[PDB]
Amino acid sequence: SDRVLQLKLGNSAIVTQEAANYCCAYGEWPNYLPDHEAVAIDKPTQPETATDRFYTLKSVKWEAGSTGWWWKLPDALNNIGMFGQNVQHHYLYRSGFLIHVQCNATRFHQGALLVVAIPEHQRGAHNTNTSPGFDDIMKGEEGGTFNHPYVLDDGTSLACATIFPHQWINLRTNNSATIVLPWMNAAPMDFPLRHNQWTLAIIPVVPLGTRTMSSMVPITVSIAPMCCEFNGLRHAI
Amino acid sequence: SDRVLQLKLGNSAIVTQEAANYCCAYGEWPNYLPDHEAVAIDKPTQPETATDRFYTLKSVKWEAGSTGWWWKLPDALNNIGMFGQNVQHHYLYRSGFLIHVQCNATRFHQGALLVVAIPEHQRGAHNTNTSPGFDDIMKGEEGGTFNHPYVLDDGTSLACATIFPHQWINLRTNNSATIVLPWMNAAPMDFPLRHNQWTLAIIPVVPLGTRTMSSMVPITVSIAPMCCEFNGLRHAI
Amino acid sequence: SDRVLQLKLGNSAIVTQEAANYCCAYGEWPNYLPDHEAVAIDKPTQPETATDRFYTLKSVKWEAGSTGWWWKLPDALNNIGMFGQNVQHHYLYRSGFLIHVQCNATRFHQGALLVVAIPEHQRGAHNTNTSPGFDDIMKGEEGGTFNHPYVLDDGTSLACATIFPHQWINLRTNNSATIVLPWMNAAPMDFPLRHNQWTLAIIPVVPLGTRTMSSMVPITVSIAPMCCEFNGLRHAI
Amino acid sequence: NFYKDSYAASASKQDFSQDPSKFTEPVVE
Amino acid sequence: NFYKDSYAASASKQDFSQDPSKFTEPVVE
Amino acid sequence: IESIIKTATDTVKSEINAELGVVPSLNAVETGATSNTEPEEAIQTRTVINQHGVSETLVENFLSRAALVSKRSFEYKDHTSSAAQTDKNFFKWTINTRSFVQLRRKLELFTYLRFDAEITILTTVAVNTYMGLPNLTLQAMFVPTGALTPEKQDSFHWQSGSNASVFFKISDPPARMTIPFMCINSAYSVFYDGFAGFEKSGLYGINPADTIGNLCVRIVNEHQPVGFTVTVRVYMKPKHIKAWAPRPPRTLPYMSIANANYKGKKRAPNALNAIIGNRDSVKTMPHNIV
Amino acid sequence: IESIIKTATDTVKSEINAELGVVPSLNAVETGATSNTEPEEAIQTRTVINQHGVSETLVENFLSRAALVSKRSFEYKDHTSSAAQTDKNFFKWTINTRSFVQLRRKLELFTYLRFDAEITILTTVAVNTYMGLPNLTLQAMFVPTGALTPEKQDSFHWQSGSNASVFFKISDPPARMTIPFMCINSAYSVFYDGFAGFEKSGLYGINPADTIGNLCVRIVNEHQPVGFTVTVRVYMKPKHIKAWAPRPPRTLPYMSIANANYKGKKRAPNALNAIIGNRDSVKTMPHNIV
Amino acid sequence: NLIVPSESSDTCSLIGFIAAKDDFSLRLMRDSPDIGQIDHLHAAEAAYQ
Amino acid sequence: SMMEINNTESAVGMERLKVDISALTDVDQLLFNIPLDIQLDGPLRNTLVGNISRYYTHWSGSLEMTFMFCGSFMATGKLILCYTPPGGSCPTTRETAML
Repeated sequence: SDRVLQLKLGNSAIVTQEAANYCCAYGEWPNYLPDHEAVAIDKPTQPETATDRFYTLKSVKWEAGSTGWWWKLPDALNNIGMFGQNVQHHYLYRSGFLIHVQCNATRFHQGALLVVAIPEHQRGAHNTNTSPGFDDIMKGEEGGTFNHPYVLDDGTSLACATIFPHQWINLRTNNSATIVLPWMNAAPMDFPLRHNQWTLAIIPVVPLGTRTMSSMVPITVSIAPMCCEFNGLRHAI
Repeated sequence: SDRVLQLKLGNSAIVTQEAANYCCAYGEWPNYLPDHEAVAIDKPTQPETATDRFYTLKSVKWEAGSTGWWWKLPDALNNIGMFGQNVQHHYLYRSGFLIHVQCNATRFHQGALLVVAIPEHQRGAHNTNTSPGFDDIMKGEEGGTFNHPYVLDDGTSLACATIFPHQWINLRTNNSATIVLPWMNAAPMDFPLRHNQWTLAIIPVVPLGTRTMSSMVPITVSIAPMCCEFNGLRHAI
Repeated sequence: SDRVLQLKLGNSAIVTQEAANYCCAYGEWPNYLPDHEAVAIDKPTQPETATDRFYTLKSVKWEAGSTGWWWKLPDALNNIGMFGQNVQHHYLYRSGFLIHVQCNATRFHQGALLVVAIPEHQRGAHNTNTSPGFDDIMKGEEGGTFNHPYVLDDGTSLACATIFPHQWINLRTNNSATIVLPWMNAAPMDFPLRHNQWTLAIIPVVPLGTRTMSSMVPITVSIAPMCCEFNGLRHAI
Repeated sequence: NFYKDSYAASASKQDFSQDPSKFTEPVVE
Repeated sequence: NFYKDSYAASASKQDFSQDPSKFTEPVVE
Repeated sequence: IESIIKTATDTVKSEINAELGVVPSLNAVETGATSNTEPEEAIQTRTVINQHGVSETLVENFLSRAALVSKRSFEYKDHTSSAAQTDKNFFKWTINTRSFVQLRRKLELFTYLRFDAEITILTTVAVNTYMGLPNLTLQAMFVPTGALTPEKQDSFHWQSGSNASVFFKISDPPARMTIPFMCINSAYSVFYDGFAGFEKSGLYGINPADTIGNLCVRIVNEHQPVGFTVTVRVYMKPKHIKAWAPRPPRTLPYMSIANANYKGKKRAPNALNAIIGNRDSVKTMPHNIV
Repeated sequence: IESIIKTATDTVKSEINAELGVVPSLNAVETGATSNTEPEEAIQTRTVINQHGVSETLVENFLSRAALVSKRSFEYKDHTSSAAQTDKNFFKWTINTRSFVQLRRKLELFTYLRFDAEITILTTVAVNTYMGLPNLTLQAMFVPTGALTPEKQDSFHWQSGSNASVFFKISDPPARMTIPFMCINSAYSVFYDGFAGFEKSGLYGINPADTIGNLCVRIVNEHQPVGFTVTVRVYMKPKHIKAWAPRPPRTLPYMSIANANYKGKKRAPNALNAIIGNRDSVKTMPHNIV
Repeated sequence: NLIVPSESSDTCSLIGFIAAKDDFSLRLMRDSPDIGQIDHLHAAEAAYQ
Repeated sequence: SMMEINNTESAVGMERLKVDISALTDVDQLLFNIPLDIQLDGPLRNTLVGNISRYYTHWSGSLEMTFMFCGSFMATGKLILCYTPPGGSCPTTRETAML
């Protein structure tokens, strides 16, 4: 009853048959910006079915010495579809996200994934006092790999990362995880090219293991923006 | 009273102080496609302030041996702004247009412009029986020049071209002309890259003449799409 | 809920635990012949529990180079039980059928069966213009094998054979298929020894495959006549 | 139809009743 | 029109509605 | 549930649907049912008021087309010194619908048909020098299966005491008459999985109830000094049509009128092992836009 | 405002008008509007009750004229030793309205047209010595754009299982049948500023929705010993006509049926640089009363 | 990816189906290209004998 | 009714009615594509929707493609089935096709 799920957004749809109950982050659902919280006075564009639809990132190979993967939002979508064109032509954006993470294997495989969405994941670098530069943070669509996922690459702890909106993909139980993210900012709208607000982290807490034949197990991420507004129309940079 | 005019669309606005009464083509105003005339069943995107705004084409120099200029719509806008991005990412479009043509000179200049919007201006070539090719029709943003404007480059007559929605820029009287075009097609929506529906023609019926100093007189075209819908979302070609 | 099923007819019963929803052919259920459609004026015999019961045909071995199997009704039952004795002693018959097809394997096997009941399957022969003879059509209880199942042995297409009352046995999903056939004839009753009205076809659209141990997988057919009437009592031929 | 037989009439092209569910949904539930 | 199709009928020459102002006065005031 | 459909169905607008337990796009083909997934349930739709009439795919309109069923050229001359197999100013035709393949494939989309046959006879003539075309009178006598067919042009079976004849000229409009639904069953058997008699040496696939009868056509005129080639074409229009149990369409070419035997073409399309013509791979797109 | 006009408008009497601020004779052509100056406002009029009906300039009456659209003479003979480009007792015709220029210029006064086509086929025959004119039977089969056209006179596409054929003789009245409004759009595109396909090497100006289909016409008769020249003329009458967005009439002569290419005549009238024939000066009156 | 165990068959099959919905429509009836003939069928001369 | 997506040489008879998928060592790979050209001879011609429509010239309305997976019970997997409106080429990568 909570294991089958169809997520229809736009011209996209995802069915899954081994799901958990999906996660609404902090009990919140995405909405458009109301008038008593609006700041920018020009009329926003709301390209509803053109941008509020699933976008599927490149799959990552799930291996024995995997540390973990991360994508920063909206940086992982700033060059994809009509979401990316609205990002490049406008100054302000505001959206929630519906993240669906896919990973399946056989009933002889084991492994657990912590699929966690981290708000304002300011990263740190290891064994230096120089801050992480622009190319170390803005990885784009491909995302990055965790250097030290045990501390979440910021001196904190992976053990306490369940305070953040998360699910698990335990291969014994399910093969997908779904997190519904609202707008998470101290600001109503934001400049999407210099600020990331959600980091989707996907972490091998229990590694992949089997004794049957070794197929490739990938992990696929489908991200749907939800309730996109855009202000400040200009040329594309 | 009918000489001053402000046309506010989107984040754009045009004031003019020597206008005529503007032209609504065939007595019609642009609207969105109603449900009893809809064909495509998916939900259309209506990027209202992002695309329903004036786009200014390159000015053309208005000279002694000028024959005339033409721009085909939506081909003159298929690469400009968020209108052009919605054109390239979608299969179907539907819009009206608000054409504003600017041309001013001194009170010692003379000349008359026939600013006429021609529906389905199938062109012909001169002194041959080969049809006009793709590069002779799809001139893009720059538009084309009339070869024989006396016959409107199709064997018809310039004299009877006032059956079409038109205005005049008589330099004695006004310096701008405004035509409001509705959706003009036998089809509800259309593929914008292989079919043009309005041709804006601008024609020197009385040529430019003065005996004072010879400044450059240009003619500038600002075109606002109106009530844009887009169906059939896919990748950009 | 639609996967467990018990079919009790007469002194026979079939339980199945991996079923689909069963098929009623053309939305119809078998009945006895009403008075406004009757032709033969003598009183019919209705041997209810003696003939309306499952009869199990010989199992066929399901292999790698299998093309398919067919049984013609009532020819596959004209020599079995009290149905066959009522057929041989009477001139006219009228019945529907409840076909249950059994085929199971492990969860490491794959394969799909098109179990289709074809009305009036007039067969054709290949690469000749001589019609199929009596021994090529009236195979009796053992039934026949498809020569060219891709064209259903009649120049038609296997791809469009889902217009006929059918189910599938996909070994991933189910292990049985059930079709309930009504009386299908242009005539109220019929001579059972010279006319077949339903052909049960069972066809390997996806062949049997596994990489575990190779047991014999058979396919078993249990056919229950339903609502048998018999007119024209005489000696047995 | 001035003929006395009813099969002599023209083609009857006004039968708009359908039932696709006898071919598309022939299942019992 | 004894034919069953409505496009088979004769020419319909009784449409006396005009609107010249959509071509002669296409201005907004 | 049976209902009356005159236009195609409308479309309702839909919204974002993210509900657990409800998977409209997941289906069970193993049940034998066709997918019930709506366009409103798979993608996000608008409201479309659909006005497209469905009246041309009616089985009456799909089948009431006058199609050719018979065609004979026969020499119209003095036949006192001709062969034993020639048509001596007359021919007989056992009426079937299985000789010309456009009407045959269309009727064989169904298992049972109940229709009235509207028969149109179109006679044409050619001079076998040229002196003109005669306005010849023809007799088409309908002989049922069970009666005696004529053996001459001037035989005395042509007097038609009870057989229905039509007398028509070449200069006239074509002769048209309606044959009723003449089966002893409630419907014609387009396909007959059975044998026609009680002995085991009967014909397979030919239900004798399906055959209408014979169509004996002669020229009533006596011969002229010159010869002529008279071609008679018969056209059948089904009407008042009921159809039952639709079938897969025939993909392979027909071999005979007597059976459903199949050879197929030599290469694809419509071959025995390949009905659709081949492409390079399953990820090769043949008409790809460049 | 839309109103119903059955006769031309009346005239009201007027008087001396000497009022400041009111200039009915002064106009603004720059607005794009036609002058609204009345005859009552320019000169001093009388009351005229105008009874002139306006019913002959209706777009139905202006366009419902049966005009020639096709014309083929083809030799009717034995064609076993003829060329590869000849019409061997049959022809095909891709249906257009752009071959004969009276109907073409009249239809091209509009951008969009929605009409039913009433097709009249007029066949005439001439002996190719003289022995008489045969009453030949012709078949005009309507093949849509997408189906297969015949390649012979006696090909088996002529059996017309679903294609609509008409069978008619020369001695009859002309064959007449109505073609419906068959466009996939809501109106035909008389002019199409676009390209027919998704690749850039398509045809300009030819909307594929505008084309009706093919009109395959054969002679059903076999050949006589002598030859004949059979001329088939096709006449189209538009009916139930709606018209949109009127256009300037074409002044230059047409060059092709495929495009709007123009050459003009060599001298005036209807030349490229002079549509109206010249006069001596702008103050020269050509037909002046002496 | 398709992930199978060692005792399952490593190559699996899809069957593709297609139907039309109830907003589907057809018009302008023509002959089908899917059948044709250049000669007579067998025993079609026996109908005249 | 069944599409012949495997309308290739070395697919004989009923091998044409099924598409064989296997395990892959690269991500995001194209498995098959289906030409939606009904009139020209493609995988949609010998269908119930394909044969009845070739008796007609004009058509309209939605279509539905159904795909039944016929592997073992132990076989797991995820696919993405993309319909692309016309105008461009057929999309070869998954980035392009899922838009």
